[PDB]
Amino acid sequence: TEEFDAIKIALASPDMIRSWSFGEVKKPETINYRTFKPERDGLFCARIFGPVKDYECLCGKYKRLKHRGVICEKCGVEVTQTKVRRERMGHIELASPTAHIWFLKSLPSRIGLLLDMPLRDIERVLYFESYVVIEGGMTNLERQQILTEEQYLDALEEFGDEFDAKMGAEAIQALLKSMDLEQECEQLREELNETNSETKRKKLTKRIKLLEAFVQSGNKPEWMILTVLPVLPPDLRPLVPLDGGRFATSDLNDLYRRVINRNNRLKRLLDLAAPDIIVRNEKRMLQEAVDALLDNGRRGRAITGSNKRPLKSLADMIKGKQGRFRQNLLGKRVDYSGRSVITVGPYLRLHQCGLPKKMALELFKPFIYGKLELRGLATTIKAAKKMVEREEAVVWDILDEVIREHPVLLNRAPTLHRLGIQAFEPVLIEGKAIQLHPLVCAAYNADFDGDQMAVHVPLTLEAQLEARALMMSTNNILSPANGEPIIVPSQDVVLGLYYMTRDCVNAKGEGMVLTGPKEAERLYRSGLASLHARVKVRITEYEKDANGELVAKTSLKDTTVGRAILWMIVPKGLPYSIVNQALGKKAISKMLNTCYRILGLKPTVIFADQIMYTGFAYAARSGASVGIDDMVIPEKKHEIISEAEAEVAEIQEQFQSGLVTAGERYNKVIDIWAAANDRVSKAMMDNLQTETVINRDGQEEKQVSFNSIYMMADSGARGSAAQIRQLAGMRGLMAKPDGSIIETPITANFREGLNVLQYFISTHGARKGLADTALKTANSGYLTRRLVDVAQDLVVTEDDCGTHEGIMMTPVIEGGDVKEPLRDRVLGRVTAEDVLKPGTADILVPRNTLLHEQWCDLLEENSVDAVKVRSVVSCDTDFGVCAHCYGRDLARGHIINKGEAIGVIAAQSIGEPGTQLTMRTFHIGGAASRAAAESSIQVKNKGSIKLSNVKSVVNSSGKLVITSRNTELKLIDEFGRTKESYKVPYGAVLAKGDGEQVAGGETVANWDPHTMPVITEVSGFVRFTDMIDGQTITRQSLVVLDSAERRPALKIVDAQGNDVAQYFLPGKAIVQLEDGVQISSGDTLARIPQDITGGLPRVADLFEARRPKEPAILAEISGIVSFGKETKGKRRLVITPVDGSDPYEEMIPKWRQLNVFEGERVERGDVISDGPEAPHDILRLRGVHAVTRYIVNEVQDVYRLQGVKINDKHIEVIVRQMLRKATIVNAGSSDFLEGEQVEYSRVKIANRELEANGKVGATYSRDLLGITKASLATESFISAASFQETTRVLTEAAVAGKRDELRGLKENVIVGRLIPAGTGYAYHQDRMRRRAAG
Amino acid sequence: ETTQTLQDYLMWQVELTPFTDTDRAIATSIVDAVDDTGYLTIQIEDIVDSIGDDEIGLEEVEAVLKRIQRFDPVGVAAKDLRDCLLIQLSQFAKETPWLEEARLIISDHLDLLANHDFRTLMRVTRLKEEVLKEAVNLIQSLDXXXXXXXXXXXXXXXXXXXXXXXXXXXXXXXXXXXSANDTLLRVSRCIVEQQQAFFEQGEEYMKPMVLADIAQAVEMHESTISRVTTQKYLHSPRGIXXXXXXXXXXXXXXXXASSTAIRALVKKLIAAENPAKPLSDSKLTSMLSEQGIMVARRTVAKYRESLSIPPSNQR
Amino acid sequence: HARSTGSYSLVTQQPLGGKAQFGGQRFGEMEVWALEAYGAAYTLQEMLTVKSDDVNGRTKMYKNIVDGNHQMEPGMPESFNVLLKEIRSLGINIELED
Amino acid sequence: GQNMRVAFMPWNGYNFEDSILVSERVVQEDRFTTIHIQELACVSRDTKLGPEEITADIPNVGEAALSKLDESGIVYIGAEVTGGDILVGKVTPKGETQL
Amino acid sequence: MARVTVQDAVEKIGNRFDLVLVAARRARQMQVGGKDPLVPEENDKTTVIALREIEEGLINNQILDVRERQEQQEQ
DNA sequence: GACGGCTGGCACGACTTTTGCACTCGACTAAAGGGGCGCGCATGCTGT
DNA sequence: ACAGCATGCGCGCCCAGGGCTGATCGTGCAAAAGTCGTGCCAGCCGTC
Repeated sequence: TEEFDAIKIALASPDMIRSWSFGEVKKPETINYRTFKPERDGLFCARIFGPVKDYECLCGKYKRLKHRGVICEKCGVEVTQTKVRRERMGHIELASPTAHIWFLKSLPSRIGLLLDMPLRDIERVLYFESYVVIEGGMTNLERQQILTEEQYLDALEEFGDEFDAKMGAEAIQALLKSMDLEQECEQLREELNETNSETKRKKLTKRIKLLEAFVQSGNKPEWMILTVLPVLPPDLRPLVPLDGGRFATSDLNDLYRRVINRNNRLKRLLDLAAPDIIVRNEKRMLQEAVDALLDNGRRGRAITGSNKRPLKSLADMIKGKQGRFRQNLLGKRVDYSGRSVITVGPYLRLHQCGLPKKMALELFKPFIYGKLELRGLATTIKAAKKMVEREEAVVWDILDEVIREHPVLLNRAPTLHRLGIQAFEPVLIEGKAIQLHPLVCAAYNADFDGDQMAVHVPLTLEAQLEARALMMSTNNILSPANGEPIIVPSQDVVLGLYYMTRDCVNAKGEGMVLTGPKEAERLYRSGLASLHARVKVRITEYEKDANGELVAKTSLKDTTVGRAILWMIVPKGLPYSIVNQALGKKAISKMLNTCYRILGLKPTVIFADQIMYTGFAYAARSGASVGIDDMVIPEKKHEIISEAEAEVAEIQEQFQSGLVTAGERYNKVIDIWAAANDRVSKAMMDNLQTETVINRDGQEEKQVSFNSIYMMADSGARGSAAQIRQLAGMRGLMAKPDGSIIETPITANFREGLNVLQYFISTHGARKGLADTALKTANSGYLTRRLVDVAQDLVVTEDDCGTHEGIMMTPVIEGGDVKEPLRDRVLGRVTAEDVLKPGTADILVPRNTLLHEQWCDLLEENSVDAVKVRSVVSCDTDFGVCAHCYGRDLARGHIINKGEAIGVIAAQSIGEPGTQLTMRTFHIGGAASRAAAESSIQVKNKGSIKLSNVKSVVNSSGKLVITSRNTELKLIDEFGRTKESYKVPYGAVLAKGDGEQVAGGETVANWDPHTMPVITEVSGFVRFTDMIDGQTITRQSLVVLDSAERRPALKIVDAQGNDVAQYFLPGKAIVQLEDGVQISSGDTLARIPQDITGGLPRVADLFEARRPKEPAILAEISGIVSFGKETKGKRRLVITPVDGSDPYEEMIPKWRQLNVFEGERVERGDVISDGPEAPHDILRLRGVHAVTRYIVNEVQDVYRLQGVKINDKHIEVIVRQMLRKATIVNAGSSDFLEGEQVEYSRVKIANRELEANGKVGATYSRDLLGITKASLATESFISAASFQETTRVLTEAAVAGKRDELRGLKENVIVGRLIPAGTGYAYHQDRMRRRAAG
Repeated sequence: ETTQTLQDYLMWQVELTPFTDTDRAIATSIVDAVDDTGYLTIQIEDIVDSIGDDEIGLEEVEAVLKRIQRFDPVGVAAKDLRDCLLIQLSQFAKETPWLEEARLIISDHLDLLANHDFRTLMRVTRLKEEVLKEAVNLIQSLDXXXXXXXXXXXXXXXXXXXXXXXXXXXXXXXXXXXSANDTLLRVSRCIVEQQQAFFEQGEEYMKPMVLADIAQAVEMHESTISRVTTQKYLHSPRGIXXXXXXXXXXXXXXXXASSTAIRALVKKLIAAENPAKPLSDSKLTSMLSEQGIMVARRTVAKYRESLSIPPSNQR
Repeated sequence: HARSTGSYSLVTQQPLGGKAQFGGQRFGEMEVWALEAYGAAYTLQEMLTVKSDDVNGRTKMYKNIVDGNHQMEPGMPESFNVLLKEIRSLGINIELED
Repeated sequence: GQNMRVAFMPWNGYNFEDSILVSERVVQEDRFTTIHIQELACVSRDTKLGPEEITADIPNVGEAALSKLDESGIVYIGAEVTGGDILVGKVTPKGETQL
Repeated sequence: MARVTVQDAVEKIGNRFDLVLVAARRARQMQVGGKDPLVPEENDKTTVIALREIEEGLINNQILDVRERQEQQEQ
């Protein structure tokens, strides 16, 4: 009846069952069917559960229930709780303590294991014959042994007296009763130290943790077998859906009366002193009876019934549907929603929606009843209804005051993000359709084809404020996953503003002065053109330059009529130059952007509304149409075609000569028709000029054409030049579901009819393109469920925890041109420690601050290449995030508050992008097919280059090559920031020597994949080796040896007269020279060469942390690696040397490439490459930071291909959610070598350093995995399995006794309560202080 | 349609009309006495004594019960059936062609003798011509008054069982409808076909049937024969009534019908009889003895007067 | 369709499945994820229980709307207690602590 | 279908995305007005309490609802039925109510 | 008086969660009864009147606490 | 106004019918108990 | 004295095979229950 903070599950006791409820039934007499009155004893009847109806009973006393806690005659008096039927249950009393079926063992099955003995033995002695010997001693036998009927007869014969053996579990209750848990646990630890067997480790840990769970739980293990058995309320049993339900036909009811019958038989036979086999058969068949009660099985098939019901009884029937399901979880009905078709209209300011009057009357019907009964016209509620269906004109006058300020919720069937649902103020409209505000086609993502829409009405009271605060659309102008302004104008608005601001030359009137300018009045008076001329006008302009003040001025400026008319809409002080240019969708989005940044929210929402109004107004009076004369046919295109085939007929002729194959001819044809497509495209762009022009002569381009196609494609409103290339000019190439492009493209366009072969081949592309949408949409919507499934448990807790260590933020860019600067990465968040200027002792920030446009401009005008930034992970805070590092609070701004839910926007934000990429990873190779000629490594922009991760190799030529595995190139922007950063191919041949730098030109590398450096750095003949068969069969000047099937490296020869450095193993090598042949430095000795992130199925591998095919080994501190040093006779490339203790050794089975040829003693963090790196070896060696930037930078590199932006915050939150469940290296208080929680480890370390003891708990190893094992690692058992079996979860929580502690989401959702997220969370705090007040 | 009915809906209507404390308590004490007819409040003294004194007089509960009688299905509870009729007349129209007054005269008293016939009462109410007949038409247009619940959308069809067909002047079973199941149904379709052959409905009633004959035919156990025909109902071309053609007697006479034609034809002979009100059981027993049925007149009078028969109260 | 309050069903005490017969549409866990994304609390509370699966909550809430109280009368109705009983049938216990 | 005069121009935002505007004269001219036909069927059965009859009397129904029903309980051809009205009734028996 | 943006009223004590609960418990007094508004009524519902009282600064958590102490002391 | 005859209602006895035990009685499901196949691995004889 | 390969053994997994339950199905019967007959007693009436 009060708030539920948390509970631990404990094992109930017979005294606890006698405590809770009370009842006595000695007879299976329920109800006489010719009476229908309460009867004596019995179950399923009104004899227990207090009164049968309301509060009353038929006894002859205690009918008013003035006393409680006893039974009267045929009706239970005790209530002591509440309600009527569902109240206190009652129980039955078994003579011999028995049953449970799945008590000790959960299959498995901790009990029957903790005691220490096989499960087959206990399962065998509970049933059938075999007995357990107890009260042993004085002989060699022990109580742990088991006996059989033959061993029982011979046992009582030989051992004689003091021998006790029982059929039931009473012998188990005494044997378990004589057990001492503390001394047993001590012996299990003493045996845990001595025994090194791995199989013994897990058993001892399980037994110890069990026994401890019994120590702190306070539950007696003997309570597992219950004497008193309670019964459930009969009406809570769901009846069979087929035909009608009956409580007497209940599947468990027959089993209940069956257990009552076997109980009466047991009492009669025990009181009758029946033979032993009889009463013991009664005990065993009673055990089978309760076996039938709880389960349908584990004893075999116990099912009974009239139709032989399958048994989804107590085992499977808890909360129905094999688990906790029915509450929440999809298909419950909404109760006061509606649905209709949406229609657009040019009104209803951003918060409102058109609501049909027929739909509004029924939804607000109860408010109609209330206000009709209130305002004084009414008699009864049924006559008020009569007035409702008679629909007087006064009823709608009531409804007008009903709706008013009480908005309503809108819902689509899909919701891909938070903003998918919004609330709006209803406005009564005539029609059968609902009207929605035009400005947002984005958040709903659906245009109007006639789609159907849902409308939900919350009422409560505070649901109104909750609707007008965190929901109404005017409150959120930004997207939670970006921060870029949504609700950008489009469609008619862009065309109207483009036609409005446009400039004209040489029209009627000009050369005049207008103030204000007052020109708009004339525009309606004609005698002028809105796009005609630029005329000196005096404009007044405000500004914020004075702090807290507005500095004005009025100047004479040149502009066009439409622009100065639009200047009236500018809200008090935006700069004038923003409307002084032709306005496209770009300048519109920048206009609303700068308006929202400068002037805030309330000015820019009404500003956007008015820009909408004038947009559809002047777009309405624009009067633009399409036509056959608007589309022009290029006159040079007929030549471009004739020039194309004249070339093709030549190339095809080469096929007749046999000098050109089909591949070369193919590529040449594709290049010819591609260049022809470019040429006809340029001819189209030059043709669209000078078509519909204003009256004028001469000049050059004559006021660039006003035709609709150039305004649509050029203005960016709806179309674009890409489809204009298909409308005018050629059609280009086509897509066949093959992978080879046809050699006869379509040379015509939609101006003329297409041949049956052109339209016939043109269908294959669409046919191959129609089936992708739903197929990819399936998984695209499937990933979100798993992302929410892992990410739902994180919530906001503290204000500022504070810390020092954090993530170092440095700008990173993709290959070629610059992608993102340091601005967007450092924007917002928190800056740890200090960031110095390029001069010493000068700090930019005193300690830390939330970075906004001003501080970002301070970082822009100054030089800082490294910004220390805080984040999740680090600055770890107990039970959630500190709510400081997470700041910048996307789609809002402030220092981030408390109570929000984290991971729900992080999940939907990552899974919200639809479909997939354009190409699949690097495997398709669409940018470049194989290698044309060379990789072409050179720089472009000015500034010096710096070679990163290079190792010099002596060459005879002035240029020096590099044998390093990974190589980078740095360029100078201003202070040395990265401009062009590209990955240099492994072992690239540099045309520019090392130690030399140049800015621009002079290509510094040449790379072809026929080679890879192995060269003698000194002149003289090749090192002498032995040539033997079996090593010459390797696959890519005779080859000598190969280290794979065993290029083995040997001491370099430093002289031509004497035979006398280190070479890494690529894994595949062919010797290109012969021993004893003169070779010189810089000349080829042996040269020959031997996951892939991106794509959504690969993204699932990024979060799920799949193991790659070829792993990448990493190197630790010390060690010696040169040329397979310390390598054993077998399994080459194993590192022996001690080198400062730390016996670091790695086992490589000789078929894999070598780490490095140099460096000698190495350290932790050195990259030996050897393929794609696994996150486990990175987390184990590099740290958590390299895993964070690993996953984050890879996923970002995946999403950057489509241009979509996702901030690093959410991905970092997922990485933090994947850092759970880390293991400790050394023993803690009491434990060894197992898994644990990072939170509990941190708390136990706080208790380690808190008071006295030097070491309690020790260092740990961080574990990762993800998305699967981390989701099943939840410590709360109520939310542990919404999927897995319920029995094992309730067994672990029952024996362990773990608290609920209620931190999470699905906890308080599934169990139900006000959720500890958002406003309700504050409620949860608002009570605690009250609880702290007394 | 799986909807709440009776004191659930009625009590839900009681909760709407605001009742502070006592009106709600005595209200809930009234609503439980409603029956399927709805106008039976039984004894008011039981509702008063069930309160257990402590004031709450009869005058306070009278207005509460009157408020219960004003609910949605017009007349509710009250007593004597002469009350709810007044409420039906009060809320009906309130503007009528002199129907209100005469409605209060007829509904007030004298309605007991006016239901069978008017006659001399036509001079008592002073009405004449079509005014009295139209008033009686209004009384016939009024209403059981309640019984608006139920909402019985579905009927639970018998769906037959086994079937028969009449050939050339003979009726034979067929067991038409829809290996151990085929033979298991072939046994019932067999013994049922022979039972339909020995028993013909024929003309007028049915031939007497004795379970010993059907049990002697196939040597089947009569317990299993009559046990299946009790639950299941054999559906023939006419009628529904399978166990009725199984259980009978030996009629205790050599010149004869069984209890089926004894009680059936007994009520048929009592159907046309008593030119005014003879109500003579001994005469019907003599008529049964004239046919040779050997009636002791003790069983014919008691068994014939049962099963909806007006006898012997028809006297 | 635009229903308001129609007839209900005996099983789970939920309104009928589809329109014309007056269906109660659908409310999914994805919209639950939306309201939880807003941090919405009382709206989620009313949509899940009182307005959907609560039986007597329709009578109390309805009387609050007719009289103009507009109060939820907070607490945990229905399924919590039924869960206490279905779990209580098993030999393990549930309590209430602060 | 039916061809009509079509104009190409954005007008006051009334055509937005895929939407369309039409005139009132189109509605006045009956153009593309649609007709539909439905079917309702009643069934009579023989229950365990005996056969079912049809109408000729109904309890708990006023005369205004039965005024549109012809003798035998069938509606007049051409009559206008709106909403929850009644077409062809029927009756199922009960018993032991005469005590 | 319609409220287009609630941010101006949230700026008083920034939460954006607390305005719903504080303005809700403030709306309970005028909603149910036994209280009078401190702002002249526009005939609009008390739902917006709550936000307008929060915007005028006359009502907050501390003010409702002091008024609660006054009601407990007067009783 | 008292009494005997007539008749209806009711309790009891006899007839008939049908239910728990008591021992059946021969043509399936698919889930579980056993066995063979194959694979992994540990031991040891041996050639280097 | 150390390393390789052949052999033998233990165990996991899949396939095949038998055996209780299931599907019925039977119903004999002594007795218990339902129903009908039947005699008895009390209530109602007519005329002496």
